[PDB]
Amino acid sequence: MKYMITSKGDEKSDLLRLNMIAGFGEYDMEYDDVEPEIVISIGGDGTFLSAFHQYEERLDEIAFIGIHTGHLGFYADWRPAEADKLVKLLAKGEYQKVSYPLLKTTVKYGKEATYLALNESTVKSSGGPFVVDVVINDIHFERFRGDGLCMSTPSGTTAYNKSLGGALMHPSIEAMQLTEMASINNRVYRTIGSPLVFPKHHVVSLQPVNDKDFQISVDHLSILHRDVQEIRYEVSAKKIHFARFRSFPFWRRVHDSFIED
Amino acid sequence: MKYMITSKGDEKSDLLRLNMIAGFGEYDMEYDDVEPEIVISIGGDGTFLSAFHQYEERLDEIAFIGIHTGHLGFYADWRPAEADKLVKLLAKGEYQKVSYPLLKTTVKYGKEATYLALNESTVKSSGGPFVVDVVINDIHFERFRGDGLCMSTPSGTTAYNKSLGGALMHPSIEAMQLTEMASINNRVYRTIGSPLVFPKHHVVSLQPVNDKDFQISVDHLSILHRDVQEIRYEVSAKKIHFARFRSFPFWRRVHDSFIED
Amino acid sequence: MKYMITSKGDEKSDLLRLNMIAGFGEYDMEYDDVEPEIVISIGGDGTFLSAFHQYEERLDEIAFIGIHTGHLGFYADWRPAEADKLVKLLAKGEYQKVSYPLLKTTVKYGKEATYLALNESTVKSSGGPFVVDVVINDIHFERFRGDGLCMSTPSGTTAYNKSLGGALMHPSIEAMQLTEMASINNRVYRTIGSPLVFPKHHVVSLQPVNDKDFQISVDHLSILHRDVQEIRYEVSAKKIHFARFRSFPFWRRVHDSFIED
Amino acid sequence: MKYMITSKGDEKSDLLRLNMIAGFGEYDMEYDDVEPEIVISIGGDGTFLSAFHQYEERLDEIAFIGIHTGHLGFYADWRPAEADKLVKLLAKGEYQKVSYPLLKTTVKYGKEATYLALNESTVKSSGGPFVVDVVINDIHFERFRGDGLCMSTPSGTTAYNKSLGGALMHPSIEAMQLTEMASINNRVYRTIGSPLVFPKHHVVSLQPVNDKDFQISVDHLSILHRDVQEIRYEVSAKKIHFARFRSFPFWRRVHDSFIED
Ligand SMILES: Nc1ncnc2c1nc(Br)n2CCCCBr
Ligand SMILES: Nc1ncnc2c1nc(Br)n2CCCCBr
Ligand SMILES: Nc1ncnc2c1nc(Br)n2CCCCBr
Ligand SMILES: Nc1ncnc2c1nc(Br)n2CCCCBr
Repeated sequence: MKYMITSKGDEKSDLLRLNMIAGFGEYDMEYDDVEPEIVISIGGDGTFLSAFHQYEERLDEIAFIGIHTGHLGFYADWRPAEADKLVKLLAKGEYQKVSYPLLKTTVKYGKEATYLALNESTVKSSGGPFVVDVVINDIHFERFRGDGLCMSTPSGTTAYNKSLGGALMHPSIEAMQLTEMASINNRVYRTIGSPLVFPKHHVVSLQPVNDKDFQISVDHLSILHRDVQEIRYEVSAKKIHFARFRSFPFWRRVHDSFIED
Repeated sequence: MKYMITSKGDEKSDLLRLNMIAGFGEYDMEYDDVEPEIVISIGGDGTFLSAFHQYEERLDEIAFIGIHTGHLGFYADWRPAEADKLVKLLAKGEYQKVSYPLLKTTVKYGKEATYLALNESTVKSSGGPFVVDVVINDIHFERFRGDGLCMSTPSGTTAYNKSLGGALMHPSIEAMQLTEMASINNRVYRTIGSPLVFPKHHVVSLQPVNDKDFQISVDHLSILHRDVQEIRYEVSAKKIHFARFRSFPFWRRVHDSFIED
Repeated sequence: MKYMITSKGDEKSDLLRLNMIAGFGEYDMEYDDVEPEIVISIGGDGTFLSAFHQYEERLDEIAFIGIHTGHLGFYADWRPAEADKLVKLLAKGEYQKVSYPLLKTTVKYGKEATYLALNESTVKSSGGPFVVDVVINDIHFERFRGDGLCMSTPSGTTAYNKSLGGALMHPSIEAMQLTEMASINNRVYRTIGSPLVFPKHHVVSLQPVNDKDFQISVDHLSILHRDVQEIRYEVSAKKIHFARFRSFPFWRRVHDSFIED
Repeated sequence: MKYMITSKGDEKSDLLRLNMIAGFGEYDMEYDDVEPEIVISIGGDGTFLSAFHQYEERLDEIAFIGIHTGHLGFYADWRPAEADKLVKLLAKGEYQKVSYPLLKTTVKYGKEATYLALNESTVKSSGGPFVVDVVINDIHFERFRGDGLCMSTPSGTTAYNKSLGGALMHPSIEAMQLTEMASINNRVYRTIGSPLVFPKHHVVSLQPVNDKDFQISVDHLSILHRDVQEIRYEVSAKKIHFARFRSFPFWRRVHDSFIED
């Protein structure tokens, strides 16, 4: 089986990578970073995001797995002391897989650009104010005036979505959640305020009102897009597959990351 | 087909009820409040809650429908001017049905009591403080100290769940959402703070820490339960069936109820 | 100088009290609980609240001081190991005093009752819903429909006021803060939502709309008042005087109580 | 008495300006934009901010007044129909003045820059993450990791400060309020979360942790500052003086702007 390993780049993560490579060398496993089948991230959830985004074209062929060299992450949720136990059961195979839904983000121009997000996708204003019309299934819902909006995946609800008052939902719920950023609500302007959770096949469209330029963000990426006609949010048809070798529940992961561990 | 009609009790709702009854009299429809098949609520969502709770034993045999004599409700979402058009297509039949998930609430004693909620179920403290341990799938999640907790259905997220900062989710998502009420978070006490959305078959259990008495609430009902051993929350296996005769989306209903109409 | 000591009642707080009494016995200090001049609370902020409320008629004659036998409190903010150092400088005198503003709460009937609050005063509903009209300086401000309201002192902003999203203000600011409890905001009902901070001489009046019965709360007290005509909130003309023997800033106290210590 | 008038620039605001100028021409009033004594803003609160900032060197010599050609503003709080009545009582004089506190913002480099804010001052991150240490009266309070912070004046609490969950305080309270922007709070990172209200002479200092570049904002201004050593917040010694010719309470202004009018 083909495999590759991504490291954060510091001292402990590079040394743990060369130890797993030497450990994989004692099995029929080829190190291939072009067309792998198991992608291992050593470092943190940020190191996991980069590993996901550089192989997002082969998502239905990869089983991801995360190793945190620092504090517990939600994707890098396996301690470095479990690496030598990890390489064996990965080499034998016969493991199980769990899948998390993804978020498709479409941007139209006066061309079209499609992105895939594991955590969330963000839209801010480029300098001046931020005003957009929110369309839900071709039905105008609200005129949002604030700092920006955030559409997050279920697994991304623990990330920047949480800091915006959003709710935490289990990654088995194939849905997406929209949150607001310092919305202006007065006697003339009105926003819903509450976060919105949309099921599959529900299309949330953002449409400009004046400025056609927005700082559009996808996970770690953040690019200023010019002359935007509409931004289209919906649950992606593609999923990310995790290699399941143990029982680490999602509410378990939330407990250790925010309550204490 | 058997039918019955519930009225709020005021002047306009009782007169609209006797007009539909006389309208149903021109078809093969029997007024039966014991074992109906179509239950019509005239008044508001509160009038709808009472109609749902007095027929919750026959939920898989009833198709509900709501008529609001006041402002737009989320279950009573049909104007009184559409009553004479409503009685016809209900009498002919051949309509469609939509189903919303429900919330089962189990209470154990040192006996057992099971309830069904359309909006939300609430747990408060009886006089003194409120302290409970939160268990998610037999895993202790947090020690909550505050005013209380609220577990709401998807359709109930627009109700009291919204006032507690909770998120609004589409009623097609078979799930439940837990929110907090003025939780105490200091350097020693710690709550998650964010709302939690649980999928089906996920059991959220509340367990006492000192006082075994709590003001347990289910929709409009609110009863003080004594010597409670645990409170068990989970998505109910039963659904509520609505008679669908027109296209009134859920995000449509949210727009007219909180943005403007 | 006359003095008295209040204890929480457990083992360590009663033993620390008898040690200070024996320590005070080596000076010209009389133990007098009728007309004291120094009131010492051993236990926590709750033990401090009881000591304040049983001597609220002599507030301009008492210098309070708090000793926490448990975690750091905001009024009981002196460790038990500093008791033997505390009794000396209190016996000699020549210390300094700091004063915190208080909250006067007036309730009218169809009689009148006036209370004094150190933390906050709370108004809830007795069974049914909670609807009141909010009057600010004889000007109607809003029709509040929710669970209740909370008017807190500056020193009380770290208490239940904090759990309701309210702001923390330094106790030198002679003011009061109003917060909301799960307010209903739709297309017809509208509340301000944000907390409100009122200066001195500003009178906030609550007026019923249907039910004239409310669960009125003052610090630990919580009494159901019948046939209430209006509730009147304003900054009290009386202050609580603390015995200052060391430098423990307020933002210091907030840091150790919510960040870490 | 010397005077000048600022207009938003559109059709109705320029025509109302030339009518007041012709109205002032019937009195002993000289139009002087260099060293005025009465500054009139025609348009909105944004038009008022520009008028305040271009005369902030002569704040103790100017009495400001605002005329809103659109919806009710908090500084432009006088309808255009009251202009001809406004010019007379301003020409006669013998009016009264009210003063609102201001916010001094100091920025040090490895030089120094001092700004004055009428609404709020904002600190964001330049590209990457935002991490600062919060110092209150030379005491480290917290390590803030989020989108940014906002320190607002009392009159500015109704502006961007309100959108961040902050409290609304009366402009007679000489203080300042700090709010957070999507703070990250986990098991290792910890922020206070609640807004903080600081009295006069209280110095809140922000200190970098990695990036020394921040998008610093003062009212409408927003400038990227390089190699910042610390940002210093405190209540300014200077006040802004309003020309009081009528009774328009602050809670009055809040009611008409957020409840309804
Ligand atoms: N879903 C997430 N939950 C919690 N923390 C997250 C998440 N995504 C990212 Br990126 N982080 C921070 C990465 C840690 C530094 Br390598
Ligand atoms: N899910 C709900 N969304 C909105 N309003 C609601 C809901 N449930 C109830 Br009860 N109300 C108030 C009933 C109106 C007075 Br008849
Ligand atoms: N202002 C307050 N800040 C923080 N905690 C408080 C406050 N008032 C009270 Br009561 N508590 C709890 C008392 C501890 C158990 Br003896
Ligand atoms: N303190 C403030 N309260 C409310 N609205 C405000 C405030 N400051 C400004 Br700028 N705006 C918007 C200006 C309107 C467009 Br000319």
